[PDB]
Amino acid sequence: GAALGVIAKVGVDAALQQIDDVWKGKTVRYWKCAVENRSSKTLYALGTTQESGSMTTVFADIPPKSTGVFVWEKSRGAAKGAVGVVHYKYGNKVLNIMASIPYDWNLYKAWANVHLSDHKESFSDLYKGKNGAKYPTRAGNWGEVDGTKFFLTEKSHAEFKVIFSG
Repeated sequence: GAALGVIAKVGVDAALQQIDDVWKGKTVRYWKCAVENRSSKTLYALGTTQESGSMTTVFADIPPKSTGVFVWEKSRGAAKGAVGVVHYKYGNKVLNIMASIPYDWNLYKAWANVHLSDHKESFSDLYKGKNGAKYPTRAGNWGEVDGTKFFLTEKSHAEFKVIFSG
Protein backbone atom coordinates (compact mmCIF):
# COMPACT_ATOMS: atom_id res chain seq x y z
CA GLY A 1 0.00 0.00 0.00
CA ALA A 2 2.55 2.61 0.98
CA ALA A 3 4.07 2.53 -2.53
CA LEU A 4 0.53 3.17 -3.91
CA GLY A 5 -0.01 6.16 -1.61
CA VAL A 6 -2.79 4.48 0.46
CA ILE A 7 -2.81 1.87 3.21
CA ALA A 8 -5.75 -0.11 4.47
CA LYS A 9 -6.76 -0.50 8.12
CA VAL A 10 -3.99 1.50 9.74
CA GLY A 11 -4.27 4.86 11.42
CA VAL A 12 -2.09 7.93 10.94
CA ASP A 13 0.82 6.86 13.19
CA ALA A 14 1.43 3.49 11.58
CA ALA A 15 0.92 4.94 8.10
CA LEU A 16 3.57 7.64 8.66
CA GLN A 17 6.05 4.95 9.57
CA GLN A 18 5.60 3.15 6.28
CA ILE A 19 6.56 6.25 4.18
CA ASP A 20 10.32 6.03 4.55
CA ASP A 21 10.56 2.68 2.80
CA VAL A 22 9.05 4.05 -0.35
CA TRP A 23 10.29 7.65 -0.39
CA LYS A 24 13.79 9.05 -0.38
CA GLY A 25 13.95 12.85 -0.83
CA LYS A 26 16.91 15.20 -0.67
CA THR A 27 15.32 18.53 0.26
CA VAL A 28 15.83 20.00 3.71
CA ARG A 29 12.15 21.04 4.29
CA TYR A 30 9.28 18.63 3.94
CA TRP A 31 6.24 17.25 5.51
CA LYS A 32 5.10 13.66 5.42
CA CYS A 33 1.28 13.39 5.55
CA ALA A 34 -1.22 10.79 6.59
CA VAL A 35 -4.93 11.28 5.98
CA GLU A 36 -6.99 8.75 7.86
CA ASN A 37 -10.44 8.31 6.41
CA ARG A 38 -12.87 7.28 9.06
CA SER A 39 -15.83 8.66 7.09
CA SER A 40 -18.38 6.72 5.10
CA LYS A 41 -17.18 7.93 1.71
CA THR A 42 -14.08 7.65 -0.39
CA LEU A 43 -11.92 10.77 -0.44
CA TYR A 44 -11.09 11.20 -4.09
CA ALA A 45 -7.77 12.87 -4.85
CA LEU A 46 -8.79 16.21 -6.41
CA GLY A 47 -5.68 18.44 -6.64
CA THR A 48 -2.99 20.49 -4.95
CA THR A 49 -2.39 24.23 -4.64
CA GLN A 50 1.40 24.76 -4.59
CA GLU A 51 2.49 27.65 -2.45
CA SER A 52 6.08 26.48 -2.14
CA GLY A 53 7.19 23.12 -3.48
CA SER A 54 5.07 20.11 -4.38
CA MET A 55 3.56 16.78 -3.56
CA THR A 56 6.37 14.59 -4.81
CA THR A 57 4.84 11.12 -4.23
CA VAL A 58 1.84 9.25 -5.63
CA PHE A 59 -1.55 10.86 -4.84
CA ALA A 60 -4.19 8.19 -4.16
CA ASP A 61 -7.91 8.07 -3.52
CA ILE A 62 -8.61 6.99 0.08
CA PRO A 63 -11.43 4.47 0.67
CA PRO A 64 -13.21 4.40 3.95
CA LYS A 65 -11.03 2.78 6.65
CA SER A 66 -7.79 3.52 4.70
CA THR A 67 -5.11 6.11 5.23
CA GLY A 68 -3.59 8.14 2.42
CA VAL A 69 0.14 8.87 2.64
CA PHE A 70 2.32 11.24 0.71
CA VAL A 71 5.17 13.78 1.06
CA TRP A 72 5.25 17.50 0.36
CA GLU A 73 8.78 18.82 -0.37
CA LYS A 74 10.22 22.23 -1.01
CA SER A 75 11.69 22.74 -4.45
CA ARG A 76 15.11 21.46 -4.98
CA GLY A 77 17.65 24.11 -4.39
CA ALA A 78 15.23 26.78 -3.09
CA ALA A 79 15.76 28.37 0.30
CA LYS A 80 11.92 28.26 0.62
CA GLY A 81 9.52 26.25 2.65
CA ALA A 82 7.33 23.18 2.16
CA VAL A 83 3.94 24.86 1.91
CA GLY A 84 0.87 23.53 0.17
CA VAL A 85 -2.84 22.82 0.13
CA VAL A 86 -4.07 19.33 -0.71
CA HIS A 87 -7.69 18.84 -1.91
CA TYR A 88 -9.99 15.83 -1.88
CA LYS A 89 -13.57 15.37 -3.01
CA TYR A 90 -15.98 14.19 -0.32
CA GLY A 91 -19.27 13.69 -2.15
CA ASN A 92 -19.68 17.07 -3.79
CA LYS A 93 -17.72 18.78 -1.04
CA VAL A 94 -14.08 19.57 -0.95
CA LEU A 95 -11.76 18.60 1.97
CA ASN A 96 -8.88 21.08 2.10
CA ILE A 97 -5.75 20.35 4.16
CA MET A 98 -2.82 22.75 4.53
CA ALA A 99 0.59 22.59 6.08
CA SER A 100 3.37 25.13 6.09
CA ILE A 101 6.98 24.40 7.06
CA PRO A 102 9.16 27.45 6.64
CA TYR A 103 12.72 27.81 5.42
CA ASP A 104 13.57 30.67 7.72
CA TRP A 105 12.50 29.58 11.24
CA ASN A 106 14.02 32.83 12.63
CA LEU A 107 11.28 34.81 10.81
CA TYR A 108 8.42 32.33 10.50
CA LYS A 109 6.45 29.65 12.26
CA ALA A 110 4.91 26.42 11.12
CA TRP A 111 1.16 26.10 10.65
CA ALA A 112 -1.62 23.73 9.56
CA ASN A 113 -5.28 23.98 8.78
CA VAL A 114 -8.21 21.95 7.58
CA HIS A 115 -11.52 23.03 6.09
CA LEU A 116 -14.42 21.13 4.47
CA SER A 117 -16.40 23.40 2.14
CA ASP A 118 -17.95 23.51 -1.30
CA HIS A 119 -14.72 24.38 -3.05
CA LYS A 120 -10.95 24.37 -3.27
CA GLU A 121 -9.68 26.96 -0.79
CA SER A 122 -6.60 29.13 -1.41
CA PHE A 123 -3.49 29.04 0.70
CA SER A 124 -4.10 32.65 1.68
CA ASP A 125 -7.63 32.03 2.99
CA LEU A 126 -6.36 28.98 5.02
CA TYR A 127 -3.46 31.01 6.47
CA LYS A 128 -5.63 34.10 7.23
CA GLY A 129 -8.78 32.40 8.44
CA LYS A 130 -11.00 33.85 5.70
CA ASN A 131 -13.86 32.63 3.50
CA GLY A 132 -15.10 30.35 6.37
CA ALA A 133 -11.78 28.80 7.32
CA LYS A 134 -10.66 29.11 10.94
CA TYR A 135 -7.44 30.85 11.89
CA PRO A 136 -4.62 28.31 11.33
CA THR A 137 -3.27 26.04 14.04
CA ARG A 138 0.38 26.46 15.14
CA ALA A 139 2.64 23.40 14.76
CA GLY A 140 2.98 21.25 17.86
CA ASN A 141 -0.73 21.54 18.79
CA TRP A 142 -3.68 19.26 18.18
CA GLY A 143 -6.30 21.17 16.12
CA GLU A 144 -9.95 20.29 15.49
CA VAL A 145 -12.20 21.97 12.85
CA ASP A 146 -15.72 20.59 12.28
CA GLY A 147 -14.66 17.35 13.92
CA THR A 148 -11.59 16.77 11.85
CA LYS A 149 -8.54 16.43 14.06
CA PHE A 150 -4.99 17.30 12.89
CA PHE A 151 -1.42 17.84 14.05
CA LEU A 152 1.75 19.12 12.44
CA THR A 153 5.11 18.55 14.13
CA GLU A 154 7.28 21.63 14.63
CA LYS A 155 10.14 20.39 12.51
CA SER A 156 11.98 21.04 9.33
CA HIS A 157 11.24 17.41 8.59
CA ALA A 158 7.67 17.25 9.68
CA GLU A 159 4.67 14.99 10.03
CA PHE A 160 1.14 16.14 9.27
CA LYS A 161 -1.61 13.88 10.58
CA VAL A 162 -5.29 14.35 9.59
CA ILE A 163 -8.15 12.21 10.90
CA PHE A 164 -11.32 12.78 8.97
CA SER A 165 -14.70 11.46 9.93
CA GLY A 166 -17.12 13.26 7.63
